[PDB]
Amino acid sequence: XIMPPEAEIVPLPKLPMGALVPTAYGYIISDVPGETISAAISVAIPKDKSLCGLIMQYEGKCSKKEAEKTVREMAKIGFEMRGWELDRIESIAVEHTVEKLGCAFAAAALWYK
Amino acid sequence: XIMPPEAEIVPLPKLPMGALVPTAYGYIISDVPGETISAAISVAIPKDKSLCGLIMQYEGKCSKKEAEKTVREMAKIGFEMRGWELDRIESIAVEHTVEKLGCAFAAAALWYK
Amino acid sequence: XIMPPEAEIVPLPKLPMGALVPTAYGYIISDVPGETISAAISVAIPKDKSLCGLIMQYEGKCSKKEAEKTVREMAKIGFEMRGWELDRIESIAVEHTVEKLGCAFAAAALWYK
Amino acid sequence: AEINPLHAYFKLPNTVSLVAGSSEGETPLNAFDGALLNAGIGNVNLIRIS
Amino acid sequence: PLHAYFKLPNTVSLVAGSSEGETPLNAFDGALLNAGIGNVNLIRIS
Amino acid sequence: NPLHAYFKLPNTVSLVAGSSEGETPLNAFDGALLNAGIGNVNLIRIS
Ligand SMILES: N=C(N)NCCCCN
Ligand SMILES: N=C(N)NCCCCN
Ligand SMILES: N=C(N)NCCCCN
Repeated sequence: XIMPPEAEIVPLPKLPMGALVPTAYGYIISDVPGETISAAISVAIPKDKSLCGLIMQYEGKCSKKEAEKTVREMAKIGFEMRGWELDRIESIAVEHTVEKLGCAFAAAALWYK
Repeated sequence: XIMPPEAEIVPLPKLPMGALVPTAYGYIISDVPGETISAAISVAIPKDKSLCGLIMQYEGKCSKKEAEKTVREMAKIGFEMRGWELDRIESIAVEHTVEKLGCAFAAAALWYK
Repeated sequence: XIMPPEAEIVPLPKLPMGALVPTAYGYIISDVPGETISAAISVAIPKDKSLCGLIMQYEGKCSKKEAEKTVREMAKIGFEMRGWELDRIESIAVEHTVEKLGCAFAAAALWYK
Repeated sequence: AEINPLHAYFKLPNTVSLVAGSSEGETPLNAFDGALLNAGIGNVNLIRIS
Repeated sequence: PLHAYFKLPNTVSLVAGSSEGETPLNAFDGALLNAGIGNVNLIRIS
Repeated sequence: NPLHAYFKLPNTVSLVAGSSEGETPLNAFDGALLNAGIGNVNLIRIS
């Protein structure tokens, strides 16, 4: 996940080493050579600025494009379930083709301005 | 889980959205139509108020009744393992009959008065 | 995991009951009679004190010595990946031979002086 | 009136509330989210304690 | 201090333990008790 | 100028992502975090 009301989405700041960072994340690990794994994260922002944003995570054996589409849909469903008006959805995803043993990771890290 | 000493069991208060809530929970998700799933939480309260309470969680493919009976037993066992005198055990459980994909969730949310 | 820079490895302090303690841990549970299970934790300490330490965790169906060897190696690898000079690695391990159902647990609890 | 329990380690929670809920969902995570909402704790960040 | 200052954890303690249990959770609980951290709330770090 | 800001609720969110190979699952995970730019902090998973 939940983005606090009035919180701003910003590029990752210079975090002090060892910080206890509240993080919503999705990840997947695979040891299957040639296998393509992906992870995605989405943040649904409400029109009503008094409300919170919803953070959804996804991971699976699919393409980057498929992962982001899925996680974005998940965020939308979250707002539909609450019945809140959506402003927009922000997201990113990553895919990895396993060589020997690989990991795909996506997250929303909460911190302080 | 652990209920801090002297903590009070109260109805869930209004929580600020996005709040970071320390929570002990049990949950189960099933995608088998017609299957019954449950989750339960118990809190064993000590007679010695300087001691802490023990929070147990349970989840499985059984009734709400069995789920609660089991989690209460787990709390009882926890106190026996510590050798502490039990005052009582507070618990709650929930059961869900899956239609297509469902989730049963039970929790003990720690907060501030 | 991550041991903050300037943090110090000390014996477990007297923690207030119910305290919310950030902890890196590994654990394994088994119901296979006679099976030996173990868990270990390692902390790679940097020579450059402005850097952080890396905490690794491991658990498996093996002896205590095997678990500790593995987790110490994981920490070494973690420093090689970062290209950091290694001062030393502190580690701990535990093993358990299952009677009916048992658990092996190893952790690095982070706290404050 | 806000508090980050992970930073204010010297301020322990002094209340406990038992909640439970269930829900269907189009994905496991959405079902989970629905269950939390049904439990009345769906708009907060749960820091799982073990 | 009259003014609380934010700080990162500055101590790390290694502990370990094992235990039998009637259920997985009770065994895990017994293991923490054996390790000396059975009565605090562990916030698992990733 | 707010004081004791770190004791209050986080007020920023940052999306990151990365991937990596590893000799073990945990090392691969670590490499992924490092690749995402968040490898030297303690992640407290929120759900
Ligand atoms: N003793 C603990 N902190 N944890 C194990 C028992 C509680 C499981 N909810
Ligand atoms: N409502 C919550 N706090 N959690 C469930 C939905 C968030 C999934 N990252
Ligand atoms: N870099 C991190 N924060 N985590 C990855 C490794 C975690 C080992 N317990």
